Amino acid sequence: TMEELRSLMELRGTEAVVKIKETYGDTEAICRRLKTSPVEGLPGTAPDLEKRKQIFGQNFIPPKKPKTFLQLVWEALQDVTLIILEIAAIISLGLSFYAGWIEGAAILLSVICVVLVTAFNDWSKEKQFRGLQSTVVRAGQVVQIPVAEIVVGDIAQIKYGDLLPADGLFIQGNDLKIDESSLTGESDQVRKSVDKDPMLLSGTHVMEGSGRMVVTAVGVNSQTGIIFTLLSVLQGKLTKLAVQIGKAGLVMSAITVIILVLYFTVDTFVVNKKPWLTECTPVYVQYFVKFFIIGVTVLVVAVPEGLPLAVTISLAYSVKKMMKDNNLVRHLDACETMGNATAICSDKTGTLTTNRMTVVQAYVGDVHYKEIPDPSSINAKTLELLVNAIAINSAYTTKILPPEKEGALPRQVGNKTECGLLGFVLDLRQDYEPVRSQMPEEKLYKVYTFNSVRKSMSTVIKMPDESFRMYSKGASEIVLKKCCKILSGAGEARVFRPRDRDEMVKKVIEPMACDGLRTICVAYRDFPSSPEPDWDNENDILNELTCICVVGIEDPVRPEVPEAIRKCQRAGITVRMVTGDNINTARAIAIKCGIIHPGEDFLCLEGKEFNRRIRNEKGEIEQERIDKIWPKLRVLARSSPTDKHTLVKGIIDSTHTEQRQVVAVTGDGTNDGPALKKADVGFAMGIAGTDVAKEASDIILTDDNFSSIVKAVMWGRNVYDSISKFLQFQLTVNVVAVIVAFTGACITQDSPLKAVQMLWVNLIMDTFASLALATEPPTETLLLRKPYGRNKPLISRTMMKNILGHAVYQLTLIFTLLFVGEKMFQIDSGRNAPLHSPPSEHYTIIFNTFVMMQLFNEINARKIHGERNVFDGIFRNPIFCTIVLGTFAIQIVIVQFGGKPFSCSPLQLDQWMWCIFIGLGELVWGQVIATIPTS
Amino acid sequence: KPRIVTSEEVIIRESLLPVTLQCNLTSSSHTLMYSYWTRNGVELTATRKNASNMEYRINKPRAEDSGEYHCVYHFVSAPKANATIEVKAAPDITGHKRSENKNEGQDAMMYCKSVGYPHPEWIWRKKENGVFEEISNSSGRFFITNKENYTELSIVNLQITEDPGEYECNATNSIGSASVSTVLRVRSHLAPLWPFLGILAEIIILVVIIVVYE
Ligand SMILES: Nc1ncnc2c1ncn2[C@@H]1O[C@H](COP(=O)(O)OP(=O)(O)NP(=O)(O)O)[C@@H](O)[C@H]1O
Ligand SMILES: *[C@@H]1O[C@H](CO)[C@@H](O)[C@H](O)[C@H]1NC(C)=O
Ligand SMILES: *[C@@H]1O[C@H](CO)[C@@H](O)[C@H](O)[C@H]1NC(C)=O
Ligand SMILES: *[C@@H]1O[C@H](CO)[C@@H](O)[C@H](O)[C@H]1NC(C)=O
Ligand SMILES: *[C@@H]1O[C@H](CO)[C@@H](O)[C@H](O)[C@H]1NC(C)=O
Ligand SMILES: *[C@@H]1O[C@H](CO)[C@@H](O)[C@H](O)[C@H]1NC(C)=O
Ligand SMILES: *[C@@H]1O[C@H](CO)[C@@H](O)[C@H](O)[C@H]1NC(C)=O
Ligand SMILES: [Ca+2]
Ligand SMILES: [Mg+2]
Repeated sequence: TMEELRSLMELRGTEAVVKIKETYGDTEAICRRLKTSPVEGLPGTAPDLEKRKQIFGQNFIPPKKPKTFLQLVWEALQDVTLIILEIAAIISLGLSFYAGWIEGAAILLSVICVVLVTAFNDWSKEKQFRGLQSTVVRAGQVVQIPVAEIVVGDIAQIKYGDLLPADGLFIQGNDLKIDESSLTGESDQVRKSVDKDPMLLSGTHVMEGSGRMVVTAVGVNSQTGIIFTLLSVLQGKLTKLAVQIGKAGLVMSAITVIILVLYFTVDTFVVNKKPWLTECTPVYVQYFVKFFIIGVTVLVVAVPEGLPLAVTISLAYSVKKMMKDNNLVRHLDACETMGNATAICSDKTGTLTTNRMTVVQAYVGDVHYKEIPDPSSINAKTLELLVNAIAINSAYTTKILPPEKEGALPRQVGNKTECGLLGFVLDLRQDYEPVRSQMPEEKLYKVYTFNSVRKSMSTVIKMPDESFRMYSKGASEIVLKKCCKILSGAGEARVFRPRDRDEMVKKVIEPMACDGLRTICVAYRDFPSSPEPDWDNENDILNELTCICVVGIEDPVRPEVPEAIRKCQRAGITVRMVTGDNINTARAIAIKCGIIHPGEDFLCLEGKEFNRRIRNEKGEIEQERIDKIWPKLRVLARSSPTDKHTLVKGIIDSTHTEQRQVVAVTGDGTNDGPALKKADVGFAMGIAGTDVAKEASDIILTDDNFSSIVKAVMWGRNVYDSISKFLQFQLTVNVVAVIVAFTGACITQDSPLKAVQMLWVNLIMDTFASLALATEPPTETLLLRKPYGRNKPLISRTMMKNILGHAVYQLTLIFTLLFVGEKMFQIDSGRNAPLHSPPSEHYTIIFNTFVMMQLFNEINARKIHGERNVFDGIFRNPIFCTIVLGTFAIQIVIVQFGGKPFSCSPLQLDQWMWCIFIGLGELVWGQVIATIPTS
Repeated sequence: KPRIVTSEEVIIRESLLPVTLQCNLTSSSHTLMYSYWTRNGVELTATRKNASNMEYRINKPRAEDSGEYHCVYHFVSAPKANATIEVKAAPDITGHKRSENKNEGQDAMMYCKSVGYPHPEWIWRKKENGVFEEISNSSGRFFITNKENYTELSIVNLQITEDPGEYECNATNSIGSASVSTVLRVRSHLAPLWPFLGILAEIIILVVIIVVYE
């Protein structure tokens, strides 16, 4: 049973050794019980899976999903803004019965719409997140198998950066170190080994080394599964704005009710003598009820219930539309933070370059070739040695495969520099198969592993009789100086001396580096082998080499990034490059990308200099020392994984520059965990990205292009802009509305707009402005403005100028109508109408003009930056056009066939045409107000 | 013939004093069955008793109460005796339309209903140069109908240049007179054309500003 094994491995201490030795011996003693052949593996047949997983039950089922549609509806119902609206609707509905009921339904409808929309989008987002994010190196067979299937017995091959998907006993490997903080809370690197601690845990990250594991059980019984089962500055500013608007609306409503009641009582009792006869009590309370309801409706108009809906709608729309732009977003708040991004710290390979290594230049036969040569040009006795020193030197698993799809390129699968070397050998019209096939591991015994510590890989071959043949590939500076002879001319082994190599470095190596070529060197040696050399002393066993040829590999810069970086620099964003290549190649590629221009003063210091110049007091890191480097730093070559982290920490935490900095970090690799989390937003790599760098990031780039990042920036800014324009429209409306009520209670003794009409206006403004003005598509004009500050206010200068100007026009038109409409239209005045009076067409005209002005100003409110052509891009958003036309048609039907319940009297044709004339005049006034300098 | 002695006629003024109307069946040789008050031919509610002498009291007399009252005496085997007590009061206009808006080439209708008794004589007037003149049938397009309350003035084939104005019913009676006014407006046929010419004048200058800006 898996339960016994789980309880066995739960010890998690030094006693496991004892237990394993005392009961289960070694791995193979009881591996037969698990039904698993280590060396042979498992073919992967369905009956075998069923037999070995007879009691598996199921895999790690996704979370229970407690959030249903009803649960989300209940959660969204208890919103602070909607509580006021629903409470007020309850008061209105209760107060009606004493068509008054038609008031409450309106409020209810608004609430219903909001909650439904919110719930729907939330549920939709969750489904998308489940659908988008759900071959595993733990294959079992020699061929790779998909991630989904996970079986008990599979032989995992573990590499650095693999996220362990299950639990299993260790088998074999080199210096495997794992971070178990996901389980222990301790961030120390546990070194795994058969003799001390051979267990491997799901959910833990491989930091170093490599190996194999025989999983104890597929069954998700690992400690991480057990514990997991057992388990916004803009938003704050918007909440503050909403509460201030609510307070102002409440004050205005209270004042309106007090003024109305004071007028009624003083006029009816004191100015004119009328006793409080009991028989007139109903009338005297009906008046009060009316006044109260008016006040209540004013409040529900002034309360901005469409702001949170607008925020959620814009965020959901942007997140959905980013996926079709090769950005997939995991954390929602990263969508808008990228709008303010002021720095990007990316890496050269993978992101800025296509990461395809090809050979374009060579230095062979003491001659420098700028193109791939003919096989006859190179003298004999050298090509054979070069093929031997390239094919057998390293990584027999770096096979070159034909594309065999739509005439694509022959993509490489292993170490890319060695892949470029094999490509160069193949392009010499030769083949490495006749060499690799005749040289298996048979005599391949002494191999030095490849790592950044040595930057070189070497092998010994026993084929030379009574001799050896050392091979070496190096970084042209670590290994090149170690050689002692040059295979120059017609195979002659000339003497290598410090004199001529110094001139050779400036002769060929420097131009190669300046062309953006990474320079590597190939060397060979022949040991006498009569006395067996002690090969443990790396200092001497790698010297006395003989250089064969020096070749410069390259990876072309992507065609899109030279313009993407230009757009980034135009939008106020500064981009730096962090790379492990030598400084010459890094600078050469950073000039082709456009990061650093040929004429300027930009630092290009190396990693060692960077560490030296930021540590003055012993080894302590001082922010003052960092603050003198990062402002003018563009290239960081020969870096370390900790160097990126310390640069990000120095940039983010600096208080030197006049503006706080928000940085974005592109990462890929094992040790890009802390550096990718200290940043404000992290970008993981789609295809080349390891699981450790994907579980710490905020956004994942599907196509790996740097030019995707720029799109993200644009899609961030749009979000902000969307909210802004909505705010604009909303504010204008309610300003006018409130003022009208407060001037209806003083000059006359009633508001010119009744309660149900005001609720229709509130429905339009809040719900439909949130739905229509928050789905505006983005334009390339967004990437032309410097990134916004941190304490920048929501209501910018142009927005408040638009609010004031359009409010002025609407107020003057409404007051002129209200006081002179009996004479302008010859329509009989509707002022001072007694209680329970039939509707007039003096007030229906005012209501109709108000609504038409609101619609034609909603068209205007799509431009925040003083743009004049309002209709630009209006047909790219069918929701806007649909909502505006539907509102127009509903207004027509309400005015015509919507009589006594809505307090509307039917209008003729010329009155309708005059209302439309005044609305279009609002458009023309918007044109007028745009020609005023806000400065 | 039974003899009934009735109270004198009463003129309802603005005074709040209740008014009592009395009938006395002073001479009758028949077995009386019952009696009741009637106003304008409508039997008043809860007025049927023995009531060889019958009383009716109005606690708040108004112009709406005034009318031709009767106290009908029904006998077992004799014809009913009704008599009459008239309650006079000045007339008051209770209903009219504030204004009448109509398209030219159409009909117009105005009315003035009133309450009182004796029923009034309805004459109409038209306000010209600040004083009310008499209506004139100088084209045969004016129709006046007179009833007890209802009066109705009808106009056919409205002319924009002449008809519009304010008219006034006049409701006269021996006690007094009352009057109200009605405004008649005739709308031109070319009304929906001026705003249309406005709308075009806003489009062809909203376009010009935009395309010049580009
Ligand atoms: N297969 C190889 N054998 C020997 N040396 C190699 C090999 N591949 C690369 N090198 C060299 O040794 C170092 C290996 O660095 P590598 O891991 O390729 O990253 P980098 O190119 O230095 N930086 P980056 O581009 O950001 O990944 C470099 O100096 C290479 O020039
Ligand atoms: C009232 O009663 C008297 C006494 O019986 C009788 O003579 C007279 O006819 C009655 N009148 C009615 C019933 O109307
Ligand atoms: C009229 O009838 C009433 C009620 O019975 C009586 O009091 C009064 O005396 C009568 N008057 C005459 C004149 O008969
Ligand atoms: C009573 O009869 C007379 C008969 O001349 C009639 O004029 C009168 O209207 C009648 N009263 C009622 C109330 O019908
Ligand atoms: C006006 O004259 C017409 C036509 O002779 C007639 O039908 C109508 O009744 C008259 N009206 C008045 C008020 O004289
Ligand atoms: C007018 O007189 C009629 C009878 O012809 C009557 O039914 C109606 O109630 C009276 N009053 C009004 C205001 O119409
Ligand atoms: C009705 O006649 C009376 C008495 O002169 C007057 O009060 C009223 O104004 C007259 N009506 C018209 C229409 O002139
Ligand atoms: Ca509202
Ligand atoms: Mg590296």
